[PDB]
Amino acid sequence: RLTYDHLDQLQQWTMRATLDGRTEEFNRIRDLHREWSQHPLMPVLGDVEPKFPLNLFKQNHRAKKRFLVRWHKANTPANWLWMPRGPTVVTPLHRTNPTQYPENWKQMVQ
Amino acid sequence: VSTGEFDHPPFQFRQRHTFNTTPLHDANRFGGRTAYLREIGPVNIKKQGRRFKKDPRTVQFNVDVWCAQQTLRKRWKQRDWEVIEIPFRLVPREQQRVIPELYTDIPQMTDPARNDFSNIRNKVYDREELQGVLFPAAGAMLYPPLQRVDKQAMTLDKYL
Amino acid sequence: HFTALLRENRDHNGIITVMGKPLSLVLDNKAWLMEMVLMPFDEANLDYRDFDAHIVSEGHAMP
Amino acid sequence: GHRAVAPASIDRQSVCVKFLMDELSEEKKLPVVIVVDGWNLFSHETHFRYPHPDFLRGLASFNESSTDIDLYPQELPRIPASRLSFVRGLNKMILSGDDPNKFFITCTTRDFKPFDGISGFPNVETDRFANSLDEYAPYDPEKDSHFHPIQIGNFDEYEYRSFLRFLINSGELAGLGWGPLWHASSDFERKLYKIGFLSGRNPQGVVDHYHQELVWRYDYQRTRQKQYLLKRRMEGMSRGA
Amino acid sequence: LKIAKSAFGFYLARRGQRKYPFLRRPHIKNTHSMNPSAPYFWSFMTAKSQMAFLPEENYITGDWTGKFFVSKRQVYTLQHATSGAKVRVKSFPSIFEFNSPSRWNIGKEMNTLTKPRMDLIDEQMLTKKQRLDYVRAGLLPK
Amino acid sequence: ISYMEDVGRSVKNPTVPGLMSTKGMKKKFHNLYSSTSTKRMGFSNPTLGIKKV
Amino acid sequence: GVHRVGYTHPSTLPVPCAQRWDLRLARARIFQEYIEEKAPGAWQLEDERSM
Amino acid sequence: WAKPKKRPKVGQGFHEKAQKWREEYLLDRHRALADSLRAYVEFSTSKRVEPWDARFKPFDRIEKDGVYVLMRYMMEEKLQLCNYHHRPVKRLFCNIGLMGPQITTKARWKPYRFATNPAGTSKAERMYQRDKTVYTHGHND
Amino acid sequence: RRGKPRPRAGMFPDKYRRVPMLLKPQQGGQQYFNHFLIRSTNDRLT
Amino acid sequence: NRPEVAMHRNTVGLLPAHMWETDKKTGKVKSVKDSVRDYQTKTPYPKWVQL
Amino acid sequence: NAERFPHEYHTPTSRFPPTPSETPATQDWMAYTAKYLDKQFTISAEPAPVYNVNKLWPMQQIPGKVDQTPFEEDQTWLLHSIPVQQLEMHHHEKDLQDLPFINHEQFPRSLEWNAP
Amino acid sequence: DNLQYKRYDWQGWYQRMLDVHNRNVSLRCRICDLQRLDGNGVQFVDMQTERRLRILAQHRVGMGVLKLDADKYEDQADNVTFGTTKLSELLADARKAQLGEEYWPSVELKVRKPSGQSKAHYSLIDNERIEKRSRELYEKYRDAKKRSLFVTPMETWLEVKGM
Amino acid sequence: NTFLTSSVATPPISVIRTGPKWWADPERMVRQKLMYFTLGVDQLPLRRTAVIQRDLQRFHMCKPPPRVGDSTGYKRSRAAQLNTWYRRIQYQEYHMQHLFTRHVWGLLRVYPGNTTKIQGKADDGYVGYDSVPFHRYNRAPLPFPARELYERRK
Amino acid sequence: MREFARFDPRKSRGNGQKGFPFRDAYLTKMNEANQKTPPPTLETIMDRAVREHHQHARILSPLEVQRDVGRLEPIPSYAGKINADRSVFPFQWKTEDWYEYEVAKVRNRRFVFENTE
Repeated sequence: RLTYDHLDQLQQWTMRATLDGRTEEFNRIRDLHREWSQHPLMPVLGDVEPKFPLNLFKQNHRAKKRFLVRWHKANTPANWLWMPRGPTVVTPLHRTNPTQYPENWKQMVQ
Repeated sequence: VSTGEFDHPPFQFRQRHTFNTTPLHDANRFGGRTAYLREIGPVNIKKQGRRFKKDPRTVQFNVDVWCAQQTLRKRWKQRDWEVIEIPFRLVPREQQRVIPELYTDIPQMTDPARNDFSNIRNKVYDREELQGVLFPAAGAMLYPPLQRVDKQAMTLDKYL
Repeated sequence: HFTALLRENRDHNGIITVMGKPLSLVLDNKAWLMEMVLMPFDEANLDYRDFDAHIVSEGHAMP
Repeated sequence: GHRAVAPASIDRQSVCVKFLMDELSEEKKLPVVIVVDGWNLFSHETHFRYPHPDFLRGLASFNESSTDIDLYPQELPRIPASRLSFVRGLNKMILSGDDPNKFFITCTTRDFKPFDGISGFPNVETDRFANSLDEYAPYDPEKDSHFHPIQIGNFDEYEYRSFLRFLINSGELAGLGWGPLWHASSDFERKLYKIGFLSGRNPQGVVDHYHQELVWRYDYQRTRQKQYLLKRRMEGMSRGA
Repeated sequence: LKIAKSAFGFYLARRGQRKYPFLRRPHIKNTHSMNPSAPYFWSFMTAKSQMAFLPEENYITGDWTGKFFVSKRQVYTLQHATSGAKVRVKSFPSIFEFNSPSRWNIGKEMNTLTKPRMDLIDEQMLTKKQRLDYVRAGLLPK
Repeated sequence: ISYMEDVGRSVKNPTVPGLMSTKGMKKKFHNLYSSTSTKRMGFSNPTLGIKKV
Repeated sequence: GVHRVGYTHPSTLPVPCAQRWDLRLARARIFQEYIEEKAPGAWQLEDERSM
Repeated sequence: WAKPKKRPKVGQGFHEKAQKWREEYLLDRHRALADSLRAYVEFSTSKRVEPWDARFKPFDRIEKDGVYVLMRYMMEEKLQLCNYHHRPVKRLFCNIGLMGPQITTKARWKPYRFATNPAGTSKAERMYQRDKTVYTHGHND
Repeated sequence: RRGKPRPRAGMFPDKYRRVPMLLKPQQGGQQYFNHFLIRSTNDRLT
Repeated sequence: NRPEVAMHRNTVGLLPAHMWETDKKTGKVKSVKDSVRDYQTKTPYPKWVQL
Repeated sequence: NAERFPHEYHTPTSRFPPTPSETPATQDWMAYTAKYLDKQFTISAEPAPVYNVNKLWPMQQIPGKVDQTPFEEDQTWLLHSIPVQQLEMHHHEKDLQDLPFINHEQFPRSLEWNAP
Repeated sequence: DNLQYKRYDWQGWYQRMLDVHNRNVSLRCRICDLQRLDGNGVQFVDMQTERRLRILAQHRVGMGVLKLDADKYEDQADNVTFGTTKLSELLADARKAQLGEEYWPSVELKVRKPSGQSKAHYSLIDNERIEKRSRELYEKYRDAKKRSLFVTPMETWLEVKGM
Repeated sequence: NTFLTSSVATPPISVIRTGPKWWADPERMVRQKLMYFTLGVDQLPLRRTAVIQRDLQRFHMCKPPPRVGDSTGYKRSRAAQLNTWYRRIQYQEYHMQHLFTRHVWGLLRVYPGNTTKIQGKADDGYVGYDSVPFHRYNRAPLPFPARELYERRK
Repeated sequence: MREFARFDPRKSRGNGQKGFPFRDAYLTKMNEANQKTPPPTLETIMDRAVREHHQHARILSPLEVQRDVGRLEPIPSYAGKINADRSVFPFQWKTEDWYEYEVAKVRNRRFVFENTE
């Protein structure tokens, strides 16, 4: 649960971080975002998440949920191959490393 | 128009900690006051419980008291003033009238003739302007008189 | 049950008000609620600032 | 003043604020601008309260001291901000004449929680106001302070426009906004008008509804524009063939 | 009712497990009347004020030939111990007797000193089926 | 269709098989729920219930 | 806070007038009214719901 | 609606068995009560762990600064007098007023059953290690 | 329901049966029609 | 004192330890001495009652 | 010894929240400062208007009695000894028409009906 | 009752029941007609007489009308009697405002706490004494600081009685 | 963080199925956006989600487009494809949120619910004051008082 | 609204709920924040002036616009006439006064003088 209270604390932390010239945690966060936000690829025809097969248990039975939970527990986000995360991937929408972000600007001048 | 919670959510199948769902008597409701209504743990219906704590009517009543408290509290932190009983003769002209008690007549306007239309009930007076009335004994004024700002004076806001 | 009183403001400052409170506070700054109230001024191809509305609650009142 | 091992920091700080404010009051030739935000907190009491006198008299047993401090909580008078050493310094500089060396350009915070005459219990998960003050007490810059009152309004349409343009467009340029999805949200004009209605041109409100713009359900524009562009393209393909 | 334990078993229906409005159930049976509390000892199942007078049943109201059991709401008094007289209470199966006096009783009701539901279970009042079921509950050995 | 994009396809079967085994479970049809026969009179037609094997 | 309630007799004032408590007592004579002395002043609560 | 079947007879010698069982059940209940009152008062007098949660503020702050300072020099005698039971601790903190409004709102306190543990408690298991032969309502050490 | 199978979805009365046709979906954007008409005519002349 | 308000104000001086018998090891109460026999009080009834 | 135990002896005239025993210098900051903190302070009490000041208002109260004012600080409410409703609840008038669910009515008068 | 309970044995107690249910008598008068010249020439009810009247009868007044509801007795006769008694009694008291100013009910003003401008002087109270003092306190502090690490206000100007 | 207790974890698809009620409840999406924005990081995935879902809600009272009989099952296969695509974008979002919130709590000195991971601080799920005395999934005993993840000063 | 136009406090005496003025208009009039109406803001006034001076076409209020393609309709006599003051409309009010109004109006249903000269 993210609370507005947490948001304001986040704000003061972020401000105080900006003013002390700390680029580190910003760069950690930026890396995380860059890695996990890459646009998920379109799945090929005939690839769908398995349902629970009918006529196994009665409709009211616990087996259903059990199957869902275990199937999802089986696919961790490390196992999602439909999202392209790695050093291999080109990321057209994002900046690559710390050099390219505005707080480095004095290196960008001629 | 408050967005807070006035109502004790109805008993049902046991609610457990989830996205979008918390336990019924969980600490976060009613500023923790649900502590008073809480029977902890896997309760044994046959041998154990405190009946009043599962009863809709009772629980809801307690909650209504709690809400009443909150509101009272906030209306009383709202006051910067006291009620002083000042004899009829000494008091400012707009009070020289008859002022029916609360919820007796239409809410009454202070001075419709002089262009103030406002509740006299909620009219508040400065302890500075009643100084001579409230502290006759003291001689020299115990509160120094109010400095007022000239509205005809050319100052920063006037672009001068 | 609500009842809208609607008048036209020649000064171009319009405002909408519910039970005597500014619409902003009543629907509580949630945008997706207030846009609904904006909509008829859009569909009529009108400017909202030319109109003053005050709305009255005739149903079950609630905080 | 501020460099010490704690606890020492606490008294060192006391001595130091005193002598600092004594330094500023003693200087007549050097222009000093003092900017305090939310002065209205300084002109009344702190939320602090005077310690119940029995913390000061020492005790033997709680059984019979004839004492309540452990039995029931009670309220003692608030400690006025004018009794805060720092504010004492500032006030001492306002009220004494013969210091036209200083200029207080200072402000008011209205930031407190809303109260309309009924108040439930705030839902802790969803609340905008948790970090707001509990005040609920009215304040006038004129009678409550010695400074000259200036009144600030909401943005008018000029200010409002320049501002919103900044947030949106400069936002996008920084990559903080719709970006590749730009066709999802409507165009600037529409947004300006709609955010205008939502916020009522108040700056805090404008910022906030700029963010909340993400979730707008009932805006139809890009839809009908798309539809039109499409139909015109296909008329072009029917004139070509 | 299934088994008639009294007169009323003929007249009354159970109606499943059925809910009654708060604190109103037709037949008051206080199973909780003896329910040990050290800290709450004086406030639990007793007079809401310590300043109240003892009930009607601590006094002889009229000319009595005499009684069999005193009512269960009669509070135990120091004289109940000292005098060494029969103190009888109507419980089930028959009657409970205060025989072995103690000062730890004083100032509580014998509603509180008499265990309503006993852990001793006679098998002579039970049907064979009932005995089976109590065995299910791990009450009766078998 | 909302939100169209030009992104490339993914590999066939990116998903790892679940922790519940569907294979070892036998599919039940006729006796699964309990039914009430609307048969008014006469012996229930043996071809439907009992006849093969 | 916790204070001692107080009463200024009309003879003591630098103008005489009827104190509100006095009137309260006049009223309590007229329509017979039980004054609840142990009534806590901290407990005034309008009933939110119905009022 | 079946005609209710009649209840079987009581039994023999059961009246004496029951009289006896209830009788000595009470004579046992006397030592139950005595022991539990000893345990309860003993709990009341003895010291407890600190009722506040050091994972939130104004408490997480170093024990050489902030609140703890306010506690060491001004409040100490009072806190030690009431043996850190959470009700008078919280109430004293209310009355000290130099924290003033925060005690309920910002600050955070250990749940009831944890705040009840004896001073010098190390592991959480101590909640379930308290004597179960005594009737104090979780108010015994 | 009780010891029997739940019906197929279409065996129930319409979920939105009480909501008038004009509402599902809403046709909104009526403001833009005229604009796009004049637009397309001007276009044609070009 | 009940747990609610004054509980920490209880004293060991309220305990009638002379009434029972204790286990030295457990610090627990094993048996109770007889109450009624040796009991001497000048006041079965309150002082102000003469029957 | 009865006043040694505050919560035990409650007559059924007694009322929560219990009012605290008084203190001499407490009523306002100037007096408090004068008597406890700094003792050379000139003003022993802040200016006291000769006319009567009603601190509980609208509530009238018996003069010379020590009393409490409604609590502003949430903590003061939550941490006080105020109990919660436990048994069945009673209204002096409404008890006659028993429960909300049993609504006893003697006569079928219009609920709006107005006594002339 | 013209219907059911009209004519038989139950007619009596029903009838009586209804009469005892209706025993309320409402007694009204405007406060405009109480202001009139009394037989001695004094104005019967004047401004202050009305102020005292209105505070005397609280909710028994509305819209400038005094209304007394007498339920006390089972029958309407006795309630007109009881009602007239309470009315003449209430007027008896409320008329006291014609005896002189000492009976004119005080006006209740809401008088604000001292304003900010006045609250500022709270820091300059006893200024000199406090400064000249603060130097000596600084001395005692500068000396206490040589022995120990932290110097409490309780080691300086604050007094905590030991026992 | 206020809600500290042991919790029951739902699988992502069921969380998403709540649609306009929770997952897409405008309010919640907004304060997530506020989080991202404050970190100086674009919200692309959130924005995809709001696009998808805004459309979902707009059309929720309508009937699905006519299905003509296919032996080939292309309409079925393709609409399914589209569907699991959308599911997958929203998995990306749901993941994203949980991630960034654990991290942002890591910076804010915040204690999570029971048995939650915070990447740099508590690798094994963090616990203090649970109903159960041992760590639930470690089967290791818990120290009193609650474990502290951060150095003292604030 | 008509009732509130001719409303007078001194007439309300000796009536029940009837004596009470129309709620909203009254609680609005009682509000002082409503007593100061905003002037027609700078962009608005400039824009109008530009369009009627420079470009020779006066801005019509939405009631003066002819919205029938087929018809020419008489302009409604209230068109650009009724002016704007927060004091009159839209209704806006303090809450405390609203509470007091309501409660008071319930209490007074029975205070009526039926028999009047």
